[PDB]
Amino acid sequence: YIWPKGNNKVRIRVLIALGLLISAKILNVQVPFFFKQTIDSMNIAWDDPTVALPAAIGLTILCYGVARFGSVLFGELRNAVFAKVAQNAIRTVSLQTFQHLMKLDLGWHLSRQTGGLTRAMDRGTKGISQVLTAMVFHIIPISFEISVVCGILTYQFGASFAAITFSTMLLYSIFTIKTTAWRTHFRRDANKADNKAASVALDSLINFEAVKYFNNEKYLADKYNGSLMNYRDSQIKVSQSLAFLNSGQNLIFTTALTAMMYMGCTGVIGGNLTVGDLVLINQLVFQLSVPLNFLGSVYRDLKQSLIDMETLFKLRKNEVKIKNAERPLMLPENVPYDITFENVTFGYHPDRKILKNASFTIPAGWKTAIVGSSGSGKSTILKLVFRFYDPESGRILINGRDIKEYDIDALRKVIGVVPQDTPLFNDTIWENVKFGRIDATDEEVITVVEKAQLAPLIKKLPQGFDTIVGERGLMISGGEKQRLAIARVLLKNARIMFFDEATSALDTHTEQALLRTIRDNFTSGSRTSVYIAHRLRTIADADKIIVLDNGRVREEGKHLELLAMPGSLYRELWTIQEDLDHLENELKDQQELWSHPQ
Amino acid sequence: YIWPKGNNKVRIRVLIALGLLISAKILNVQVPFFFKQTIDSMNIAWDDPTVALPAAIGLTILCYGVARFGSVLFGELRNAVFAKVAQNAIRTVSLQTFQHLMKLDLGWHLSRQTGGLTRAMDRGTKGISQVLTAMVFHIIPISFEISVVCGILTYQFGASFAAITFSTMLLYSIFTIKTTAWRTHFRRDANKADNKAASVALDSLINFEAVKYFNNEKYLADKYNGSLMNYRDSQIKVSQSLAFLNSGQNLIFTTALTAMMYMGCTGVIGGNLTVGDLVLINQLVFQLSVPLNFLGSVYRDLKQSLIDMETLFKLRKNEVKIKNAERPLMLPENVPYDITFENVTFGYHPDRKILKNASFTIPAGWKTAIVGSSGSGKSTILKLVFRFYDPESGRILINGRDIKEYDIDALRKVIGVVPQDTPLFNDTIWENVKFGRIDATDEEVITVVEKAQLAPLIKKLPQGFDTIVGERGLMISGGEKQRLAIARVLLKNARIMFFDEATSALDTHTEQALLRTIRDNFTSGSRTSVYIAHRLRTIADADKIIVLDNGRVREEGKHLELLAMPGSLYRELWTIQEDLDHLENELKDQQELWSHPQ
Repeated sequence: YIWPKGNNKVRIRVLIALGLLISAKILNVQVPFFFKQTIDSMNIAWDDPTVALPAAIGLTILCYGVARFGSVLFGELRNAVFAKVAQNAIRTVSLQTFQHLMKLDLGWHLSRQTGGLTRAMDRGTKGISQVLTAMVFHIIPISFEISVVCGILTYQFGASFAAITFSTMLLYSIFTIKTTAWRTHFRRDANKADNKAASVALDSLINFEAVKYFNNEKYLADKYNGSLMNYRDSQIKVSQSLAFLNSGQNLIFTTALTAMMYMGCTGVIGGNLTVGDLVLINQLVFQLSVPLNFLGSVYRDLKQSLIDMETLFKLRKNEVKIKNAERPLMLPENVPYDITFENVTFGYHPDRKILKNASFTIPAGWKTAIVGSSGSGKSTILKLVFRFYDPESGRILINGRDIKEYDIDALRKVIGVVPQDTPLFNDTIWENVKFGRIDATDEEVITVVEKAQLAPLIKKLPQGFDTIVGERGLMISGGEKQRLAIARVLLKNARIMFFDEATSALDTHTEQALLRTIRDNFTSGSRTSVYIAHRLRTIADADKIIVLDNGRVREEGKHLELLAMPGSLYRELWTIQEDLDHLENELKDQQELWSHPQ
Repeated sequence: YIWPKGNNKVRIRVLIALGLLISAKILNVQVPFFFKQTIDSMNIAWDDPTVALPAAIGLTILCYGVARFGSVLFGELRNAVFAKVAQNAIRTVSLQTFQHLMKLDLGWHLSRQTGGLTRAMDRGTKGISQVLTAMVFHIIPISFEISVVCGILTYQFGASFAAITFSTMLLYSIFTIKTTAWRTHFRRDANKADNKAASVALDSLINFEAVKYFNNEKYLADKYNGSLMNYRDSQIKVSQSLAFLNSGQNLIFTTALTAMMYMGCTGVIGGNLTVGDLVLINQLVFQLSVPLNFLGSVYRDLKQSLIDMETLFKLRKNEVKIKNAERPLMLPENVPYDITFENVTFGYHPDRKILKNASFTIPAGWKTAIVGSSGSGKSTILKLVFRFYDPESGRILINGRDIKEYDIDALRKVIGVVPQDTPLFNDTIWENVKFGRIDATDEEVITVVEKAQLAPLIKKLPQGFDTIVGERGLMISGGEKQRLAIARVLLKNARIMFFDEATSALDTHTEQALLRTIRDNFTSGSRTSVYIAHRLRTIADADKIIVLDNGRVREEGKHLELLAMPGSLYRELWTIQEDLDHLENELKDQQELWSHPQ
């Protein structure tokens, strides 16, 4: 909570805002004095009606002006000065939450709904410019002015007046709040009908044929009219409820101001009060109603913004599960890397073990394929090598060392990944290809697009390298996506390379073309390649194939050797998989015959 | 142009509001007088300081209160009274918009983005409560009070003052408006970056793995910060630029009131003005400052809300392309209907013909099947018979009469459709089944749910018949949906019946089970059934099969007769379709093998 103060005392400015806050209200309570004095200083002789105005009193009316203006200006300056404090505290919190969100472990990110975080770390900031704006633009200034106005009234007119001014505020408070909290249970019913009516309109626009296919039209028309009427009947109980707040509020003040003018006019009989003391006590108390209007819709907002600010704080509460230990290693500089699994048992969720006591090696410089049908758990190899997770039993070594003892950032730096479905950031294509290595020369980004065979996309594309792709942009093919991924990892130039089902591009012709550019760019050049696939035909040129079944290692060999091995599972998969490809292609040919006229 | 007056004595409320408006500004301009009188009628002898207060002025201060409060009250009463007129004007436009949109033609609905119509008739309604709230709650009342104050000033103080009041307003307007247009290009740059930072935060959360698989994180953290700093720096240049409006606005009034205190005090030298006329010319002029803060944030709304209201009105401008003619027919009473196509040529987009000079007969009481491979134009038969579109050439008759000559609603009322994809309204199932015929007894809906074999869905559903189905509810299967559709058309009980690809239920077992329920409910019962199908196997019991190819009628006969006819297209299609069914079920068995471990 709070803690805008610690070090970096450039936020001394908070005093200046606080100071400017005082020196704007002081200037306010002083405005009616200049009105009183300017009125009494004109209640005199004037027997010469051609006399000029005493500059001694032309001054008092210049002072009135420059104190009225002084009050607003020193207040508006309080705001913009403190705005530098508010917007800064958010920019600092919004970053620190962002950075910590990405220090969190992957399991966390997959448990948490992303929207509930996008709402949290957005409505969490807006809940801060509502607790400080409440405090500084409203609470303190109206709390001070009440002190000073009731103080001044006490000394210069007696507690007779003070007791009722302060009372007037307290009644205005516990009426405004208690009436406004009574009317939020009205807007919450009002837009409710708006929504009801909204869907009936939308259902009738989406299901336009369906309503046409049946009678209706009239049926849905006054189905609407109903929801439309229930909204009117609710929107009226807003405008009406507003009057009763707006009118009740004026009554509380208007009697306070009417009863005091009276009280004032009795002290004019008793010679205790001048006639300017009437303008004084009226115009003095009236200055307390203006900022009382705002601080009425709040209260609840304060309640809301109090927790939404708390939720946003909890985000940084969440601790980091995958940490590297004391004295972490970087290690080996200029060697090829090998990966090895020692009795690795792992799963997400303790009831379902996925990798069961698996042991194998991914030798250095080789293209090793890890295959298996469903449930094999080849599906989890990368996550473990990349230390997104840690294995329940057994351990995982790179070059004889458990990756746990490695600098979790150093480790991840030497692994490049071409994922099954590549993600597009909402940016330019160029900035997506560049996403692989930030410090890349402009040409590096060009070559790498050429090598990937990505050129024909930028040529087909009107707006070229600067085009916007992404969830909110121009969707490109799976082929062009996977192609971009090849580009990215080419820039990253990692030593260990994963192709995690890189070609489940749901069309045969594209996988075909894709595998070729993969074999051109990633051929045994002292990089250690791991291909995770389920279509065996696409990894048959692998130096080593490790077949998993139900989470355990069943066979290991080369393609021709594995097929020839009697009673192997590899040949069983190969056979099914093959029959499948024949079938689905026999099927596609026949869909064609029935695709066109004859 | 917005029509608050027409042929309904709801316009008395419009008079009352204007009146309540008048008598609210009148009650206001009297507020400074009763203050003046309480000032002058207390500037007297009082040589006796124990005297009671003269009731002749006890009335003068009561008049002050009950004229202050009366001013607000009659103003708040003006609001809630006119809200009834505003809220009625929306409810009327939303309904007529809705009704007319459904007189619109099917192609129209398919070119228009449906959300953008939902936005149109939303931002168009909200664009009325912003042009009506402007006029009645701000523009008119502040212009009347300007006049009355300028009238009063000239009458009781001379045009010297009036010349500065009206000018102060004229200055205040042509400042506020001209200043605010300079600063909206600041808040439009604030949320611009907020949106950029919005995507950077979201992208770093959707693609959390992608950013992890690469270097970055730091790169994406300050890619955020840039937009965060660009927002800070912008929201500050909003807060600053706001103080300058609030201050420039106070300057305009404070000099206006300070110079009037001068001008006021020189008329006190000349013995023309009392000391209470200082409060009068002050407080009366000042009371024009209160609502001027509001009439500033407007103006721009007026421009937006002017066109958003115009775009919404264009919706009723849109002409009805398929209209029924002068003196339309209803006709044939208690006969079965036959449909006949004569030289019908039709397409969407005139250059690309779908149905080409097709003529055939769908005889009455028979089951007629219209089959053909892709491009056949069987896809357009329903749409033409239902008069969603009109054919370019040729005509379509029901019982010898051109369907164009029928009352388009009488026509459609005798056709029931079981479509390929059934839609769900956001309501209960019961209300979705009842949607077929509205005035159906609750029991009819039961029999129809039973006959359709819908019972087991409602038993399986938690909340029974009252369960909420739909896009924002509980989704049901392709099977159950088509099952619902049969229920619907059963309640409608139309004399012509269409099954437009009813059974492309992407599973074998379901097409089968459905096809049975159809054959039990719909067997030649002097209802003429048209089956549009591509699985010929599912219409072999048809009385007539009409085979179309490339938009023209190629063969017509019964099943056995068509297969046996030499060189027929029917046998060809039958053959392709068999092999296809063989393939896709062979493919299903084989995919099963690769779904589970081995």
